[PDB]
Amino acid sequence: GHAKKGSEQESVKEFLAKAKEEFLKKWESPNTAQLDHFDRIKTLGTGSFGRVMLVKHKTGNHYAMKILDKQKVVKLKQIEHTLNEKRILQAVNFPFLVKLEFSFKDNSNLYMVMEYVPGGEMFSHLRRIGRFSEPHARFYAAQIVLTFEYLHSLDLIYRDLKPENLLIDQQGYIQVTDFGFAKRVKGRTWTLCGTPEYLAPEIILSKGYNKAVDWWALGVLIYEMAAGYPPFFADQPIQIYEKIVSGKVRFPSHFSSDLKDLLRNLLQVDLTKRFGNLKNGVNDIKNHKWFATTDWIAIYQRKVEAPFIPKFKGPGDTSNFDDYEEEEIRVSINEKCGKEFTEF
Amino acid sequence: AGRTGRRQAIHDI
Ligand SMILES: NC[C@@H](O)c1ccc(F)cc1
Repeated sequence: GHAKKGSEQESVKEFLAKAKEEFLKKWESPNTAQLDHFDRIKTLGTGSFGRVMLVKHKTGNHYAMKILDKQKVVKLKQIEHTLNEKRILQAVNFPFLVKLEFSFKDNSNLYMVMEYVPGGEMFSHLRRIGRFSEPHARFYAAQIVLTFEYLHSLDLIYRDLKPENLLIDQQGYIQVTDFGFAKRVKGRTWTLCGTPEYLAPEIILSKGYNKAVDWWALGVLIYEMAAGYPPFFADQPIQIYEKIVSGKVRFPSHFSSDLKDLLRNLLQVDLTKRFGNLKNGVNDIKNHKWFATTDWIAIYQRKVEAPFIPKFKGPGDTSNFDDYEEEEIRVSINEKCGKEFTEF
Repeated sequence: AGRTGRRQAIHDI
């Protein structure tokens, strides 16, 4: 054929069962700070509902503070998704997931205070250099594979994988952030959500769907990291969607045949054939030839030398992040949307 | 010919 690998599979099972017990304690039994405890330094990222800011604890430690304007979080699914994000982040623990330190609310806003990861988004490094070599892309992809193996074992789907949401830490490793689309799903779920270039076809077609959409999105991510652009690429979301549902992927001539084979099996419209979704689950991905050089345990243990280490001048350095327009926070004299956000 | 800048996720398409 193509001994340790099977003991390795028992060890995975053992790790995941222990991980599930820790998660469930925090999930069952989830206001740990206040706004005045922090100085606001710079906006690091923005979105339709607020911004993420670099802040400094008035302890000196730096954090990434996500500020959600309750009056912008107005649609039903936008509200549910915010409660999902807080409850999931306070309950998970894994080396490649950002750590939530504090959460609290006031009359106008919700706040989630996370560890500050100063290396920047993978997005800007990838767009600056064009595309990553296959060994470079593989190193990052391996961390995502392990992260999804962890999340899916807790019945969590992530649902917004893309370089914008992957931060590089001081060792060159990835930290997944932005859990706004993440959800506990034991069977299927039905919300039409995510980022157009990364949606699996079943989302677009309004079919109930499951964790296999994360594995499709991993195919999009690996392709984009190795090519510099994603496989379904068009000016307007409706055009992107048409391309996805045909699923007629063309690959750059420099992609290895091992890479193309993995991607054809991840970008598989037929769910009875999509890797990650079959009887052997994640192991069809982990044991694929494109990953034959990958030491999964050494990646988990952070023993592998990273492709590059971002440059940093000190704590609170923001040089690896782009600039955004700043807008002062205004806390209203009156409480807003207190009912919608009672569990936060 | 596609989107090269940061991409907004949609919470309910
Ligand atoms: N998309 C990433 C952006 O939301 C973000 C920037 C910086 C940060 F530390 C956390 C999150």
